[PDB]
Amino acid sequence: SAIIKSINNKTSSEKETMQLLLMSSSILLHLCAIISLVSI
Amino acid sequence: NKIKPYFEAYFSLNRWSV
Amino acid sequence: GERIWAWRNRSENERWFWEVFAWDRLIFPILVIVAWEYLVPNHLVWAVLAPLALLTWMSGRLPTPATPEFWMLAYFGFYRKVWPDAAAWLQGYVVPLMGFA
Amino acid sequence: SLYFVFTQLNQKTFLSYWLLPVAG
Amino acid sequence: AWQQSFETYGGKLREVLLGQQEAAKNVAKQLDEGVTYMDWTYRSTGVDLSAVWDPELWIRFREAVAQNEP
Amino acid sequence: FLGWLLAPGRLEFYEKAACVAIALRVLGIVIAIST
Amino acid sequence: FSTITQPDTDLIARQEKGTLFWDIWADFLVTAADYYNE
Amino acid sequence: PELPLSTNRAAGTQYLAIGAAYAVAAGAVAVAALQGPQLLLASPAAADPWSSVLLGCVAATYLRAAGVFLQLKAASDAAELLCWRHQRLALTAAAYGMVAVLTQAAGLASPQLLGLQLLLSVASAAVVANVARSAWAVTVAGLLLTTTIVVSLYGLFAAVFAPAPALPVAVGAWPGTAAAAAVMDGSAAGLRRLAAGGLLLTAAASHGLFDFAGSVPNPTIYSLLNLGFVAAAVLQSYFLYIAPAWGVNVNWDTALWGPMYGTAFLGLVYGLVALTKFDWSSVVDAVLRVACWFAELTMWFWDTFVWKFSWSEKTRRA
Amino acid sequence: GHVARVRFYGPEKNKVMATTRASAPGGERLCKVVLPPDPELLDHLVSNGVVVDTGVTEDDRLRASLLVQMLRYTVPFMVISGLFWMIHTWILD
Ligand SMILES: CC(C)CCC[C@@H](C)[C@H]1CC[C@H]2[C@@H]3CC=C4C[C@@H](OC(=O)CCC(=O)O)CC[C@]4(C)[C@H]3CC[C@]12C
Repeated sequence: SAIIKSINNKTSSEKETMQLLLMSSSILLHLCAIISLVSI
Repeated sequence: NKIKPYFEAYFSLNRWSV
Repeated sequence: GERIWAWRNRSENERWFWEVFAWDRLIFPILVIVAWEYLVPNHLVWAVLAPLALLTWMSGRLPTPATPEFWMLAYFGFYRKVWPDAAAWLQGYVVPLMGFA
Repeated sequence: SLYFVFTQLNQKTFLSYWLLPVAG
Repeated sequence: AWQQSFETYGGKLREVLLGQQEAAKNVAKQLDEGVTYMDWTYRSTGVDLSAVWDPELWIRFREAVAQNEP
Repeated sequence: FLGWLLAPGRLEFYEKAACVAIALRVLGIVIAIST
Repeated sequence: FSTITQPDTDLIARQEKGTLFWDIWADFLVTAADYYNE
Repeated sequence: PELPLSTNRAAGTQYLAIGAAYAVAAGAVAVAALQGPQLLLASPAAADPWSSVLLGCVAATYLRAAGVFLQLKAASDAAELLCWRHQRLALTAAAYGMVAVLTQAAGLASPQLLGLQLLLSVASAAVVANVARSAWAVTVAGLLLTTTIVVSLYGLFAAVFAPAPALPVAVGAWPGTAAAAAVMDGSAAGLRRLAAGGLLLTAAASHGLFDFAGSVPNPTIYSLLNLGFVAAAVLQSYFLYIAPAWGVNVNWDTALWGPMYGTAFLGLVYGLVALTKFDWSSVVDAVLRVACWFAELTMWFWDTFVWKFSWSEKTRRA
Repeated sequence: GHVARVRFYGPEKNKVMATTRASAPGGERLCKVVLPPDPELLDHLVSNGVVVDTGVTEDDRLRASLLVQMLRYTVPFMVISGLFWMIHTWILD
């Protein structure tokens, strides 16, 4: 909540863009980590 | 030196997509 | 079913575009180059030299002025990372040799 | 005699994806 | 053969070093201060090596190689 | 990282593996000169 | 899917050392045999 | 309407005679810069070393001018002043004398200046008028020369359009003698115009050589003027290289020593372009060499400290 | 007055290396100190004739740190692989 509160508070339909960016970045980070691991 | 031939050629594909 | 048959016969180009071209050869390389140049401090070994090596290793061919990769690298990397400083360098080191100061 | 278009960048590996979340 | 190169370059390097002896002992301090705290690496390369580098371990290694007490 | 890498259990595993490795190398060369 | 079904260490080792054992040494062996010639 | 042998020999005598006169004048102003600057003047402020230095630079430009006239002769062997480029170079040799009399009309500092350069330039002017009536009735080398063109023409456009700069007063510097807190003299404006005229003559010479050897008609004759185009230039620099030794100040003024050092170094660099013969694709080869070396460095750095190439790349057969 | 120099090192400059004069117990030594947030130390340092030295402090912070952090994350895998490779191939080839 503090996370979402911060990205809502600091940075015309902009908050939705920031939130979608955050969720996509996080999911992609976890998936990239797993694929890079099993690539050994 | 995997990359060298790409410069040596100069100083001197997922067939499922088609 | 009949409607899907008629619609498949008239949209082969758009189909191949959206399935094979949209991401892999249009959006992903743009995103990758812009992302790399957003990180990667404003030197030349990082903004121009290593990008070329990695691009040729990945794509399997060198970026020449005939390709969009060379021009994207040139503009973003060179013009917005090393030029605003190498400009001052040449304006303070090589232009005095010639006539106009 | 080709066109003015990019190449694939991921027919060899996947590491390039590591660049999108990080920048994000 | 390596000893043949040592015995060849030693006399040349000794005289060249004894010649100046004024920058050859401040180049020493500059090099040692740069190798102790790797605080030059960011603008040189782009990798700020000072965050994983340990000065105290290096100083201890220098003392243990200069006084031969491991 | 190093305190975890050089833990006693990992140390003993490294030692046993290296022992069997040198053993099999010298035994293979013994049977290979014996040909 | 396609990453976790690549050959692992065992199969890669088998591949490269079998290719050094079969198609460089044994072909030299065949040339030697039918030059010199259970 | 070709050029019969009469016109050929007449232009030959014209060009050879005036070029030999130019060469004798170049030697004479060379030994003038050797001994003293007031050899050519009558004004009292000619006890200054920078006057003799500029005198030697006009001597080098007169060496170049004698070379230009002798290569006019050298082209006059095959009757080759009917190509439109040779016509334009004759027209620029005319505008040379025209802007020279223009510069002395803006100010004339020596009767010897009048005598010498009026002799040469009015002879050239009558000659070029008559030969124009005669003709009318019928790689990094390029970058080098065209940059010398631009720099010399800008030096002219900034030297012949302004009366003079002003020397800083250096407030409180010996309020009596020592020439401080004064104005620049009428013994240096004509000096500036002479420098500008030499710079223009070598500018037109470079334009002629550039648009002539753009095929790099004579590809090898300029080897003579090659001498004149380079040696003196280097010699020029030598003068300026001894300029800090004489203690002459070149950093304060703009329109005098800027193009001096520029064109001198550019002449040495043309000696380089003829010395190592850059193919215009060899420096590109050095670019490729350093790019290949750095690529081999970054591939090693990657495979050693970031991620193994055996891990990143896909393997097959299973 | 028994220290000659202090040099603030570290990516956040909280540790200082201190040089002990000959007038110190034990001669010359190089000693590292981690300091508390004490807003009175700088005056005490200068007004006793100590040569203070500071780093270059690399203003960017998230461009100075990116590549070194990538290395911090990727190098352990290389160390583990190199160690195991040494034992399991450099011996029983
Ligand atoms: C719906 C949104 C996402 C926009 C979609 C844009 C694409 C349909 C565009 C973007 C880039 C275009 C390409 C960019 C450059 C060229 C070269 C250019 O070549 C020609 O002019 C060929 C002329 C001929 O021989 O007929 C035009 C085709 C092509 C492949 C373009 C085809 C259409 C593309 C894929």
